[PDB]
Parts: sequence; C-alpha cells; structure tokens
Amino acid sequence: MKNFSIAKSRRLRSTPYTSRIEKQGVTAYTIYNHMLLPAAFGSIEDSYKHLKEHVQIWDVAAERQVEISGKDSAELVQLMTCRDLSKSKIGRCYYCPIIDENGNLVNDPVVLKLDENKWWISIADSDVIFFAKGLASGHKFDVKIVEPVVDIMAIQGPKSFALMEKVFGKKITELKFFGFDYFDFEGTKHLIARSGWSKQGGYEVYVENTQSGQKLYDHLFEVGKEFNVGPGCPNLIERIESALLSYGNDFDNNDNPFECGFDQYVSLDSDINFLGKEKLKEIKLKGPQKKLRGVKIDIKEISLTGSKNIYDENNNVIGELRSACYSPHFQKVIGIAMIKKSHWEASQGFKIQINDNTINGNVCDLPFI
Amino acid sequence: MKNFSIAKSRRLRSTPYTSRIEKQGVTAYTIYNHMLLPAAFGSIEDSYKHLKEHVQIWDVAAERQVEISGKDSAELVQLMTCRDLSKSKIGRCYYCPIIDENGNLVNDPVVLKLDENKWWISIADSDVIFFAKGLASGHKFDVKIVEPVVDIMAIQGPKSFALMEKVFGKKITELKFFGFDYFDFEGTKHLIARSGWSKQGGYEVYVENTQSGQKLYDHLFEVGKEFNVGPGCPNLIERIESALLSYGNDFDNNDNPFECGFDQYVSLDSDINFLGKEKLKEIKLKGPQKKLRGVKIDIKEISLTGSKNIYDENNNVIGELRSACYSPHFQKVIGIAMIKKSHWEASQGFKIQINDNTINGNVCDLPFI
Ligand SMILES: C[SH](C)CCC(=O)O
Ligand SMILES: C[SH](C)CCC(=O)O
Ligand code: NA
Ligand code: NA
Repeated sequence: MKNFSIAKSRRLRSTPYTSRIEKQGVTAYTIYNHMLLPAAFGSIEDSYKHLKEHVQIWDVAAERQVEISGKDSAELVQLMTCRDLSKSKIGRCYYCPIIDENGNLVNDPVVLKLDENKWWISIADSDVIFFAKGLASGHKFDVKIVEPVVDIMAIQGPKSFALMEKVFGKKITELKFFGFDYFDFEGTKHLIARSGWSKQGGYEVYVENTQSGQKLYDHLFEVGKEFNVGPGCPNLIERIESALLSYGNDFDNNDNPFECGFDQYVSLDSDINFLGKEKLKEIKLKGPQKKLRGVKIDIKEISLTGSKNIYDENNNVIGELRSACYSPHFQKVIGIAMIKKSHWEASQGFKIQINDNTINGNVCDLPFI
Repeated sequence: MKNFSIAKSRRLRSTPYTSRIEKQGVTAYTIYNHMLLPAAFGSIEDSYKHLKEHVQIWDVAAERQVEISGKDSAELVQLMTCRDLSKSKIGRCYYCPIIDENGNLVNDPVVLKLDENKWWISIADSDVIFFAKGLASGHKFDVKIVEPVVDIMAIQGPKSFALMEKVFGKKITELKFFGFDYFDFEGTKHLIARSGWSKQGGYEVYVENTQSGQKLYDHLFEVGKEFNVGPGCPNLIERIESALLSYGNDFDNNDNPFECGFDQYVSLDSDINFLGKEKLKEIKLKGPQKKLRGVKIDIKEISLTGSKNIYDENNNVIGELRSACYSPHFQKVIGIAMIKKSHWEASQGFKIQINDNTINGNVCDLPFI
C-alpha cells in the first residue's frame, strides 16, 4: 500500500474535538504525546493559503499540559530549563527549552505562570511529566505534578483577531502576544493565551470545562462564516517557512540548545541553577560543531520520513536534512538541516539523493521569510 | 471518515525493518515510543489464525530500551520498580512495574540483567528514560542512562521453537522462558531472549548490529517456509484472549498495581527502596476500589477507540471498557474493563449502548483462556 491507516485505540488518545473534525474533513493524523493530532485536511498547500488569508480552528489537544503546583513549583520549573524565569510574571508565557544532565534537549515547551506556586508547561512530543516526577522525587521537592484536563483549541490566521473580538469583545483585543487571561463564554471562564504554532496570529484556548469548550468550538464555526473560517492544523509549509522547530523532527535528545538556534534562551551568566548548566558553559565557549540551517533544493516535490544525509563535492556527509516541503513562495523545496560547521555559510552548496538522482541545494538562514 | 492515513515524519521514527515490512503487506500502523509499530498486515482475524498455528516475524523495534549502567545502576533500576530485584540473576528477564510518587503505574517493562552494573529496561509506551534521568539527577547517582541502538525483532507462534532451532541449533532449545543468552548468526553474536508479546511462544532478538539483524530477518523468511512463516505484529485478538495488558489501554498513570492484578510483582515486605512504597502499603490495606476484569459482550463486531462506560440495569456507570475485540474463540466480543468494587464479581451482568442497540454483557475472570 502507498499510505497506511492509523490504528486507533484507547492508548492513541482521542480528543474532545475528534468527532467534530472527523465530520469536517480530516484526512491524516499524526500522534503527538500519545494523542491524535490532525496532520491534514486534504491539500497541505490549500490549507497553507487559507491559514495565511483567513482563520482556522485547530484541535491541538495533543499539546498536553504538565501542571506543577506547590511550594517548590517555581524552583522545579526553573531547574528543568536554561531560560531565566527569575523575573517572570503571572499572565505571561515563556518559551523555555528543557534540558537534561548532558545539556541536551528534552522538550521545548511554553511555560505559563498562573501563580507563583502554579505553573503550566505546554509541551512538545515527549513525556515531560515523568522528567518532572523523577526530578521532584530525587530532589525531594514539595510539589504536586499532574497532567490536568486541558485540551487546547487554537484560532489562527489573520482573521483570528476579528473572530475572537466578535465572540469575546474588546477586552481580548488588548491581550499582548504571549500573554494570557480569563474570558467568559456563556458564563464559563476560559484561559486564553495569545499564542499558537504559527506566525499567522491568533490564540489558544486552554479548555478545562470540556463541554463549554466543545460548544465554543461549534460557535466559532457558526459565527466565523463571514471570515471564511475552516478547520485546520499545524501546517508543514508555514511552520518550515517560519522556522518553528519541532522536537523529534528538527532536534532531539542528542542535540543541545546551541546547535538549535536557542542561544538567546540559555541564561549562563545569571545566578539560577538548571540542569547541564555545567556542560552548556563548556559548549558555549568552544561553540557548536553543527547547527540547524535552512536549505533550498531545486526540485518541486519531496516526502520526508526521516533524516537524509547531505553531501559535499567530495561526497563526504556534511549534514542531515530533517524536515522539508515544497514551498509555493520559492517554487522549490525548502527544509531544515543539521549541518556541520564546514558548511554553515548561507549560499554554501551541497548535494543530496532523492529517489536515485543527485540534486543540488544550497544552505540559507532561518527563517525563510 | 472511516479509516485515516498516518502522516509520516522524522519524529514518527522508522525502524530497520520498515523497508522490508512495506514490501510484505503492512496496511496499518500504530505509534509506540515515538516509533512506527505495525498494527495490521491486512485482516486481523487472518493474522490471528496464522499466529496461533504457524510462526511470524515481527518488527517490534518500538519496544525501546533504557540502558542504565555504572556503579549506581542496580540501585536506580530498583528505585523505579516495586519488583524485588535483590536476587536477580544475569541472563534472566523480569517483569517490573514502574511506580511513581503516588504509587501509580508509569510503565510495565521487562528488565534484563546484563551485568550487576548494566541493565536494559524494555519499555511499554512511555518515556521511562526521562523518569530515570530525573531520578538520577536528584540522587546524584553515578550512572549512564542512554537509549541504546537496539531494535527488537520477534519470532512468535508455536513453530517459533522449530524455526529458531533450524537457524541456531540445539543450544537455543535449552533457553528457558524469560531467559536470554548470546547466539551467533553468520559470525555476529546477538542477544536473544525467550519472551515476546504473545502467549503463543517464541523469542525476541535484541538486535544491536543492525545490518546483521536485517540479514537474520531475511534468512528467517528464506528458511522458514517449512513452517509457513509470515510477517506479523502484536495481535489485538490474541493479546486480549491471552489477557496481556497494555499500558495506556487497560491501565494508565491514574492506576496502581493492585487495580491491575500486579499484586504478585509488588514487594512490600522486603528491604528494597522504591517510589510509592508507603502509599502502596496504604493502598494494599484498604484494598482497591476498582480493578481490571474481563468482559464478554453479545454482539459480533466492535471498533473500540477509547473508554466506553458500562452500566447497570438502572443506568449507573459501574466501569469502563478499555480494550475490546471480536473473538473468534468465543464467537462474540470480549474485552478488558476497569470495574467498580460493587460490580467485580464474576458473572455480574451489565449493559452497554452500541449505536442503536443496548447490548448485554457480563464480567469475568482474567485470563480468558
Ligand atoms: C502541535 S504543534 C504546536 C507541533 C506540531 C509538530 O511538531 O509537527
Ligand atoms: C509492542 S507490544 C510489546 C505491545 C503493543 C500494544 O500495547 O498494543
Ligand atoms: Na490534538
Ligand atoms: Na516497531
């Protein structure tokens, strides 16, 4: 067979939105945090164009939360990330790389400060809950760690502001990027952040009152018709163009933050302790020997399923292509690659095999646009 | 909306056997430990009938290892599990429930003792490596924790013993259940255990030398025609009939071992140190308020995708059906349910609504066969 079906089970968790999206045209799934995440609603290029011009509602429930509360909750959160949260404020979100004892990436979540003693870690695809539970036990921290009942719905695209203002009124229009607050829908208060896995604008509704969230979802589709609302999901083209990096795709637990472009989030000259701080000072002094870069490849199609080596003029491996797609903006394939220090330079040429032909590409900066 | 395609990416990791199985009729995938695991090679019932009579070769690479080595490795491994490993022997495998600070299940792995200071933990679908790393950091254990390059191939079914003797000779016939040793194929030594996720007999080859394992895979197909060898995968029908429990399906991180039938693996009265030991003591003394049981249901078809409530005659919820399938042995649907203390007793009747019909079922003992 060309394509393979996904086998559903209790373990591959459905979401509060599954029944809805399966009547709205979902065509493909991925699995993310042991949960179904839509991957396509037909053509990825059509979804891309729609996202960039209108507004979409996304089931991103698979963006699970790790809730850490109690007296040592701030310290535990800080312990897991190289980002300095000492001046963090309630009602703000923070991109916080989580690192291990080697200094290598575990996850790249967004952390929400709900209170000094209550934190939500909105996670990429790894079981951060168990890292946090292991740490808390070993460090004898006084915390409560749970995966709360939170199922995010995202509202993304340029018309997201107009749609959300229609439903929630003027107060939501004051919400700054990476801020959050509480908004009423038909008597139920929902936490809403101005965030989401696109650079096309919008919000994430951290649904705790599930039935109210389901009714909100339906209401967004009803009153969003004038904005050409449609279903959607994180988009492969948009996210590669925007250089939104994906744990497990672009970087993994063999990579450190300096190989990923995360330099600005590694706080080494502060007084905070976090895992691997150690080794990260050593890495920063010598500098990385490999780093994420963009590539362009002159061909019009690709289906990347795993790393592909890229090569030099003496056919020595100089990198690994990790994410890629056809970009309508460039009218060629673009992608994200881990490249050796010899080949970092934007415009640097390389070779790659697709099917059985050697094809030229070149290195470029991130983001692409 | 009936079947949906899986969307491949680097993050949904391929295996050393993917290219082979995709020429041998794989039709559906699940995701297990962030890795592709075959779910079907066409009809499940046909696969079931074949497994029960003949022999299958399975890509179960998604059964990842956590390797913990070094001076404090034995202690860290024991810290994670309620199973007493104090008399454990090199060359033996042990079923070791992994427990958190609440006494709840994190994973149900099998642990292989390679050396006093080298342990492989063969894991179910959760990121045990991060639990280990968290614990090691807080205790400052002198250990190395890695996911090694190990990609299990299983050989399962009543003809597995004969096929493996054909390749490896008399000495493999001496291997006892849940034992392992090293066996030469074409000059390369492979760790082989008598284990696997069926009750139909066989082995798991813990392939480290990937190229050799690939050659072995091909060789088993060539020399296994005598035994009607075929490809296959963990089988839903067989595993439910055999009462093999799956983390995320039948039990999860809200459940403790005394709700799951794991009592024989919980060591409370020895000197071992592990998480949740106190709470397990507290829990064992009250007794569980819910437990896994078997069910039989009077219809001939089911497609279970998540928990289904099961009801008494007056519409009170008395449990949750968590895994189910049509069983050709019973000529009806069977399954595994978490049932409340009021309604455990074997033979207790219940109701379940499947679309337009309320269907009768009853509670039963595990195992079914
Ligand atoms: C759920 S999004 C925030 C991430 C999707 C991806 O990594 O492919
Ligand atoms: C990989 S098997 C050992 C388990 C598969 C399942 O839990 O469905
Ligand atoms: Na989701
Ligand atoms: Na696998």
